[PDB]
Amino acid sequence: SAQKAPKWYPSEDVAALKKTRKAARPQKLRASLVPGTVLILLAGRFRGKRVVYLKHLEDNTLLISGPFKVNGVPLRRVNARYVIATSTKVSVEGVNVEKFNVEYFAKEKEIKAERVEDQKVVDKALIAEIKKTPLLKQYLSASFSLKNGDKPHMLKF
Amino acid sequence: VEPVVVIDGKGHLVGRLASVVAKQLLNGQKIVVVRAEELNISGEFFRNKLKYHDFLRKATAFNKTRGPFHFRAPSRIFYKALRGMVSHKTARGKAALERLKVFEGIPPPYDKKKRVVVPQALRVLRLKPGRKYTTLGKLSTSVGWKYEDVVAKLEAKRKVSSAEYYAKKRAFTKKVASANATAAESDVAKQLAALGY
Amino acid sequence: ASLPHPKIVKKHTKKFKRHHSDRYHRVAENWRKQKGIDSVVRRRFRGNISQPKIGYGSNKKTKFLSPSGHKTFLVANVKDLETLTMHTKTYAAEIAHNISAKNRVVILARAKALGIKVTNPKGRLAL
Amino acid sequence: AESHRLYVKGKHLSYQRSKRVNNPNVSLIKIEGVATPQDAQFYLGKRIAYVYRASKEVRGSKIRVMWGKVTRTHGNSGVVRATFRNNLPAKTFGASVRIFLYPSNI
RNA sequence: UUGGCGGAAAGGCCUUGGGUGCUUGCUGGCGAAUUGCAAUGUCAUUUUGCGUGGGGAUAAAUCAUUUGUAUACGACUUAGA
RNA sequence: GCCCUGAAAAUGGAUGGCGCUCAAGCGUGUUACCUAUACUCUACCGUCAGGGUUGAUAUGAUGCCCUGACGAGUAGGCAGGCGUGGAGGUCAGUGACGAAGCCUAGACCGUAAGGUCGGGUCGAACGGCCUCUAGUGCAGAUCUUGGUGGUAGUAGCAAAUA
RNA sequence: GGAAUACUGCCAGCUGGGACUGAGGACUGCGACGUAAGUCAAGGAUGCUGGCAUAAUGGUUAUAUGCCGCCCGUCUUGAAA
RNA sequence: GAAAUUGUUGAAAGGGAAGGGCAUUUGAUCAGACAUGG
Repeated sequence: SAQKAPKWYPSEDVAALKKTRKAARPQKLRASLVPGTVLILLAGRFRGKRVVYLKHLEDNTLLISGPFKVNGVPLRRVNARYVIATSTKVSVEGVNVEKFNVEYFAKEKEIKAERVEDQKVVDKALIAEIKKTPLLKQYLSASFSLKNGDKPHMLKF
Repeated sequence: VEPVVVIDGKGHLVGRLASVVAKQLLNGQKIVVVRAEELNISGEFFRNKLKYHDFLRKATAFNKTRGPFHFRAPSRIFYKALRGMVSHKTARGKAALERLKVFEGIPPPYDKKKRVVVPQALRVLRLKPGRKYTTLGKLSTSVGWKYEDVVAKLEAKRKVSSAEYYAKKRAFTKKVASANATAAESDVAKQLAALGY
Repeated sequence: ASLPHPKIVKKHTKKFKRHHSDRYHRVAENWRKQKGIDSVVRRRFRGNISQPKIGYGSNKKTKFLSPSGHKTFLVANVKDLETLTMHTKTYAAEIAHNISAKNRVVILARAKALGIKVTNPKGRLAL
Repeated sequence: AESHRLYVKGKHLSYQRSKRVNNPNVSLIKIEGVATPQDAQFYLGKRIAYVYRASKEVRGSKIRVMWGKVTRTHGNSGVVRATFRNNLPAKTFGASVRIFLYPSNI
């Protein structure tokens, strides 16, 4: 033989884990994140866009809108840590918004007629409330960017 | 925070200016120093002419052509100072100096480019009053710089052109600040003022 | 196709080449420890070649494992191949260099049959 | 919007180092506009990228990125310590670098 | 396109007149999604070759030979349609 | 007290260099900051120590397992291993359908000595494990023998009339 | 005469940002919160989501860049000499 | 049919030696993957 056979050999029994003691407790957002707050998206597909916070979905995410007929962003998930939350803010009393959860966004190309409809539902009330304050609508459609001699660490937003 | 920085050499102290400039390069800042002839050294003329001569007697004993080189012109006198503060024999050092230009007088492109000053190297901010000092040009011309008078003649001709230029400019900003008077107190004026502007 | 095992950490992947092996042909890369009296390497001055010491030893839990997760086993034939029958997630087989091409198809056959992983198939292989 | 920038300008100054020994595992960045360690505490954790060109296209681009993060402050004047997923080339000592605004905890 | 001005490396600057694109100075009508919660999404200017269509121009230097104001050898100075 | 005089040497030169004058100099004080193979917590290697466990209970009792501490090293001592020629025993071991050998900024294992594989070349033998044995491991000795370089197309190939 | 504040010190007072680590692998221990069944951050990480295919990633190698590195062997108090 | 040393081909580097160490850029090369209804 080419190699003398080993005298032990392990066991191919793959063991089970010890009862792990980690337990998911809810995530409390930071104070500046109240629903209706104008957000700045700092990353991804709609970075730079100014956008309206709506709902803290159960998978930690922030329901966003923008809204669509204002700047192009649809109802959309967005992570809190890639967002600047401004001081400016619209109301959201007259926006239903309960039908939207994780499963609403569940990956079950096309563009569902339910999604396009819900958009116009939710958006209608927002553009309604947005339009009272002058130049707010304008603002929301302009994109955010740093200028020469901006210092994020001091600017207020 | 800028493409290229043009520094009006006058009123600066050589070594203090050299140290701040030589650091800009190692950070990527493209530097171009001008009017190196009106550059200052603390300590009056005789000492620095004595010091320069103390540098002037050093050379390879068997072949002066290879021992220390003594560049006389003010622009290169300062360039001596700077390079001594950069690790130039290394590639990184080479590249840093390759971000720098030093000029006696202000020759073309920069002739219409705003020069800036370095306070921490500005003599009048750094020197104690009553202390004697030196004018680099007067020094260099006393150790073999053949062109103090040429740069002098040109600079006069240059400052004359600049004079009429600034006069033109001063006349237009007038119109702008005299055609503002109307818009000075409109609604949008008070509108702007509310937010700081 | 193999047991759990923690991420293999290798600690010092580089060779340890005998000092000046890179200086004179006559001196082999094969590690050899300097004995010399003033020697910088022996005296461990900053800037020189590191010498193999025991602190570099591999994790017992991952020691002797290849990327696949098995320890390899030198196989000469089917009898040898067959020792790894119960230990299919633990060991891999390596067909000896001197094993003839035709025999290599037979060991190769029997391994697939038994599910033993082979490290050097495409061995003495036509096409 | 001639401006599109959502990052703060930066410069790669050095590796961590003593007088005569360096540590390529840590990098020192000057952040544009930061002047004190109390300011530089704002950028702690933010993402850095060093962006460079190449000849070989990979995913259809000749533009490449080295990602890393701000980890702590350095010295007394806003300079900051950073570690990247790999380690910045050192050829880049003087090159530009990008400090982003995420993770925001604004 | 009408006038000027700039030689320190001017190689840029002022100026006349219209033409054309935009114009967020202001008021409307549309579009944006599904790039799926960040990762990869502005293309910069160097060179060098080739592909076209227009304008344009139609040489020298070296070896060899020759001189001796030159020359160790190269080199240098001559001359040859 | 600081400053000045007293204060003269041979290549050109040294507060380390630049350079510095309400210092970037001298005396004193207060904060902040940079950084060692040291200190603190943690993973892993090893060494030492203490302890648990073959009660029927498959494959390691010189074994599995738990815990704590420790790690500089010439001359030098001991230990555990790596490799070589030959010997007894055993894999009814590899092999002309390719042994041994050689080449290979190809691959894998070992902290290392080393081991293993692929490809190329090759052509008659050779290996693993348990033991036995020694004419058993080289970079040096103005070491031995042989082979080969730079020097170098170089010194030179000019006495004796042509 | 009534205070406040600084300085110093204690709190088994509350809390924001950043960093490195996640060894272990059924249960067994000491606890905590609950009237409770139960639950927990209590003898070592889990959950959710996404990304990678002639690709992410890692190994080696060549080069470049930053810092660093004198020739071994030897006798010697002392060798790069 | 080894090495020293050599020709050719190919890639690369080279401002008074070359070679080494830690690190990464770029280039070349090499990997481990393996199984899920048609």
